[PDB]
Parts: sequence; C-alpha cells; structure tokens
Amino acid sequence: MILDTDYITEDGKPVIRIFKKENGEFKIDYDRNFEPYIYALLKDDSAIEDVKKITAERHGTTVRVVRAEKVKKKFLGRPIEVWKLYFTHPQDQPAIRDKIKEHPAVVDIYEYDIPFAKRYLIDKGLIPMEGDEELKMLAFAIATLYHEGEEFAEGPILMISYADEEGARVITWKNIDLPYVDVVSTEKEMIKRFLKVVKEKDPDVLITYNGDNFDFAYLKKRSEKLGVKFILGREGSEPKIQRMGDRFAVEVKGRIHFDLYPVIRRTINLPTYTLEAVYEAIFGQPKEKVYAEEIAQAWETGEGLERVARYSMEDAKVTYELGKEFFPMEAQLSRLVGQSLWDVSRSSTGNLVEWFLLRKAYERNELAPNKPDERELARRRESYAGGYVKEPERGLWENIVYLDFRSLYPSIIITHNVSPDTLNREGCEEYDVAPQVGHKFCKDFPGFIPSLLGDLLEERQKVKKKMKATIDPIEKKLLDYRQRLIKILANSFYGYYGYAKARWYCKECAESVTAWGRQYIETTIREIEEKFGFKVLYADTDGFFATIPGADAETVKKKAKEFLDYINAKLPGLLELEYEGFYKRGFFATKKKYAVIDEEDKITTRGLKMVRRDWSEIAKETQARVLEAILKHGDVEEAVRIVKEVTEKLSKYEVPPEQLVIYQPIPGTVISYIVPKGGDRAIPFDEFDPAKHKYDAGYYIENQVLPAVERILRAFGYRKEDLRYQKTRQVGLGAWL
DNA sequence: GGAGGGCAGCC
DNA sequence: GGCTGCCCTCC
Repeated sequence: MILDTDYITEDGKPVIRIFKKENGEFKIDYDRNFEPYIYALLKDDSAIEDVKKITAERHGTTVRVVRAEKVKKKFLGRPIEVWKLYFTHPQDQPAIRDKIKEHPAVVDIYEYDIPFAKRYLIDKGLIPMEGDEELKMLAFAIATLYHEGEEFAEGPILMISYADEEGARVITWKNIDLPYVDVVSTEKEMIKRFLKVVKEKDPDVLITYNGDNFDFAYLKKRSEKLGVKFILGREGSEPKIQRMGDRFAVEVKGRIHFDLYPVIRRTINLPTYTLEAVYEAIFGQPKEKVYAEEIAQAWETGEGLERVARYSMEDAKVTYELGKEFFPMEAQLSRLVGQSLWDVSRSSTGNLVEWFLLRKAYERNELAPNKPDERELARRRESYAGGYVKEPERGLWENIVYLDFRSLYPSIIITHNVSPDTLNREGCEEYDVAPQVGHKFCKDFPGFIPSLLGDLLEERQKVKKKMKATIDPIEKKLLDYRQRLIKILANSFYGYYGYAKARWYCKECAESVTAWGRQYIETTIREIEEKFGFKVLYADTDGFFATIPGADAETVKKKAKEFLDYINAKLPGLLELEYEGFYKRGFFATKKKYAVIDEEDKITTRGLKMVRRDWSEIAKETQARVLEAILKHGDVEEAVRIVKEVTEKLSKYEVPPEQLVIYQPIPGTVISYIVPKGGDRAIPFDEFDPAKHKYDAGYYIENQVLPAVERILRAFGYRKEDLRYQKTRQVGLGAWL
C-alpha cells in the first residue's frame, strides 16, 4: 500500500521516493526517470526554437529546457495544441516559468505550479491508502512546566506519554509509584527513552492532538537545548516542519503524522476544541482537565504527582482512541481524492476538490487552467444572487408537510450540463438557458465537471448497494465512510464554482445553479397552491412547509403524496421532490426563525433556542414552557399568561436567585454570575446573598425573559408591552380614576 | 446607521 | 483559503 511520496536530489537530479507498506514490511521505492514538465501555448510553431533557448539560473547553475514535444489536449472542451516543455529538476520550473511566459510568442503557460511528488501520483495513476494493509499506530502526548512570562519551551518537558493496542504508558524523570509509569534520571533520558520506544515499535502512524503546532515544536527546542538528535523518521531524519499559511505542519518521513486537531476541527462542530471536549463528544465519556498551574505546582511541591501522571496517561489513551476513530475515514478520503493521508487530513474543501479534478483532468487528457493571478483574483470578488427565502405566513398552523429536493444543486449541474466548457459554446445544436441570468449551456457533449459529478453519484449508489451485502462490519463501516465522503465531495462542486481561487472557477455556472434552484422551488410552490389548494407557510432554498388549512392529518398526507407523483412526472433529469416529514403543529416567526413538532412530540427549533448568548435559567425555562404550550397544547394564550406570570414574579422578587445565574464560557472555564439592583455591576453567584442583596428585576425582565420569548410571540402579534406585569387596575372611588 | 456576528439552507 | 441570505447586536 502507498503511504506517501516525496523527492530527494542526487547529483542535481530528482529521485522520487515512494513510501510503501506491503505484507507488514516497510519499503522505499525509487524512480529516477520522472521528468518535470510545463505546457506552453504558442501563437506560432516556428517560435519553439526561440523558447528552447530560454535560460534561467538556480544557485549558480544554468537552467535550460531539456526538450519539447507538441501534444494535443482538450481545453474548455475545445481541442488545443500546446508544447510540453521538459526540465531536469522540478525546482527549475519556478526559476524559468516567468521568463518563458514573458516571451512575445508565448500566449500562456500551464500546469507549472504542481508539486513534483503530487504530479507523480497523478501521472503514474497511483492511489495512496489502497488495499487491506493494517497500519501500526502509536499516539503520544507531552506534559510541560509552564510559567506565565517565559519563552516557548523555556520550561522542561515533565512527562512523555504514549499509547497503542498494548495500552498507555508514561515516561517521567521523577519517582511515581504507578504501574504504567517508567522512571528515568533526567529530561534528556526521558526524550532518549521515547525515541527508543518509537524505534522499537516502528509505527506506520504517529497520532497527536495539536502536534503540528505544539508537541513537535516543544520536543525540537528541548532536544536542541539538551543535545539529543530527534530522529523519528524511518530513514533517520528529524521531523520536518512546514508552513501552512499562518500555522505549521509536521511530517515524519517514512511514517504518517496524523494530527487529530485540524481533522476534528473540520469534521465535528463543537463550542470548544479541547482534547477533553472532543473525547466527551465522540465517545460520550468524561475526561478531567488538569491545568498548567496544577501541573507546575505538583512538580515543584512533589505532591499530587499521581493525578498529573494519570492525566498524562489519559491524554495518550484518548488520542489513540480518537485516532483509531478518525483515521479509517481519513484513509477513505485519501483514497477518494488520490492524495496522501497527511495532505488530505490538513486540506480544506477547495483543495480537496481541486486535487480530485487535477487527477481526473490528467486521466481525460484535459489541460488544467491555472490558478488566478492577483489581477484576475480581484476581478472574481464580485458576488451573485443565492437561494430563495419566502417570508413566512404568521400564525399557528396545523398538520404541516415538509417537501424538499433531493440533491438540488448537483442535480441541476448534471441535468443542465452546467460547466465552464459548455458555457455559451459556439454552434450549439441543443442548449439549456438559465433563468434570470440567461447563461446558455450546451447539451451536445457532457461537460467535464457534470460528467465527473454524474460518475460520483453513480459510484455512490454502487457503494450503498455493496453495504447491504457486506457481512463484515469493519468493511461496512469503511464503505459507509466512502459513501458519505462522495456525497460531501459532490456537494462541494457548486461552492467551488464560485470560489475565486479555483482553477475551474465559473461565476456564470455558480449563479446559474442558484437561479435554476430559485426557479424550481418557486415553480413547485405555485404548482402546489394553484393545482392542489395548499398554503405554503415557509420556504428556504430547496424545500418548503405546506398545509391545507381546514384539512385532516391523513387528508394532507394523501394530497401531498398525490402532488409528489404529479410534479415528479414533470421534473427534468435528476431533479426529484421528496416527502421528508410531517409535523402536527408549527409556527414560522420570520425568515430563518421557526419551530415545528412531529406526531411523537419531538420539537425542532431553528433560529430561536440556538441563540446561546448568556441566558439565565429563568429565561431558558420560560422559553421552553412557551414552546411547549404552543406546540404540544396549541394554546398561544396560555403561553402569554406564562410570561405574564413570570414577569410578575420577577417584579415582586418571588423568583429564587438560583434560577437567575448566567453562564458564560471564557481562564478557560464557565463563569456563573448574577446581576444586582446596583453595566459592570454583575457578581459571581457564590458571593450573592439574598438577605443582604437584591437582584435586578428590571434586567431579568427586559434583557433576559422578554427578548427570549418576544422573538417567538411576535409571530402571533404580541409586543413586549403585551407581556409585562401590567399591575392591578385602579378600582373603586378611592382611586379617583 | 453601517458593519458584521452567527446563524439556515445546502435529507 | 467552498457559496449566499438574513435577523439581530455592537460600535
């Protein structure tokens, strides 16, 4: 199985190294015959003799063009004859490409910025992470001595922990009577001991949590300070540090440095990305955090070191567990895109699509367009119109169905052949015209991107069907990941079209997809209203909520199924409307803000409860009470009385202070405070005394309860003044009113 | 009074 | 370092 590729230079010549793992043994294959190249479009074939003599200089030695050969490729569907220019070394390309481009007879140059090792995988048709080879993995973590105003790695590494199938162990230079702790004499000996473990275990994968920007950098500075050659690589090399924009990334030659931090950052959405929060969300099990202060205090006092060593052990243990959970998915992503797991795990959506397209382009003899220059990039900053959002019909509705399109944007791209190579093509026999924007797309030949997108959707169906027949639960999980990743990649094509740095960028394509989307959703709405008598309550981008005001629950379901059969017979190509769900009740307050409930009493809220900007228990409790009264009881006037009851109790100081605590996640803990009657007046709840102090009733009414509930009750016509404690009316003659 | 945070839609 | 639409808050 192919792990990764790179190149070394031997006597000025590039040598590709292919790192492989076959039959449980590590192998390095060498290729000294891969020639780097660039394409050049000339306005005259006679000019090739002038461009062959173009020279540049790379570190004293003269850079020259080895040889040139005329090649026929496709560029934007149309055939193109371009000159394939060969070079001795890949580093010759950045040195000479500008001199070649500036030549008068050169119209343009192409594929001049593609990394040599990645160009090799594509050109040779090699796919990394292919096969059933089982990789040996090892996770590791470090604990350090931290002091507030000191430089990076000024304090020593206190402990180094590691974990695999054999379990988790901790290496330290202090006596700890724990079964999993290995004691050495010094920090220098601890680092040397860690190196021996990695060498003896010889793992194919090194798993870290933020090892790209902390662990490796800390180990490097300490090994330099102590005089230890940090040889982690399979060929005796030290970890190589690279720049990824504003941050860093670390390679370990011969192995795969799998940093879980950038992976989990993309895959899962969490409020915080501490190792503790991540583990608790993925495995549902708690993990205690031991802060830098506690670690430093324990090491200096020499007391409480059991707790520190256990935290160190758990760090390696959970990092191995998480690595075991995310690596197989990243392995399938690597195999799908066709690039190393190291790169795919650190790449964003735009880069993943681009690498996929670059490989496909080579397979189809398609000349790839260049990345945009600074001038062209500034031309691509202009935006376009997106999805359709209907202003909701206010009020409480009963028996609601949600209908939506299955893969609307990929379906549009395939159905209408939306692509830069089909856009306004001359001599069209058949074309589809995008509404509003008016862009014409030829249908005579399959467009490059729609063709690939169709193959992806077809391949996904072939893997969904293979899942049903696979008994092996490990293989079924692997197929599940491949299937999921194909859907993710397919849904990235639309965004890629409007991505200014994309090689295959096409604003006309991007806005045509959204224009067609707006047409299909609006056409479907007027169709269900005029021909089936439905009321469309709300709609957002590719779906809508509809109902028949005075109809039975079974009647609305029947009519919805009949409508689905009707419009699906009219829809072109891959476009298809789906049932999605039925809801007993629902209210649509404003665009992006609504709430519905199914027949099982499950409530779904969007744009309302989601607002987690410092909310007291009293505001959360009454919002839930309001939501329940409206959706489960269907009683809007009861929800009003609840708010009036709560504001009256708050104004008369009858609400206990425990229900007034506000939680704010900020050194890195949740602060619990209360607002008093005396705007920077807030105090921690621990110091609040009901016998000595009074809370701000006005604040909890006007800034807590009312804002949270008004956003819901505004849909029914209630203002903020319709919910406060209006107080008893002045009855009798004594009042004189 | 703008700018922009943070959300919904991308089952 | 995939797209836009929109309600609401801070400045």
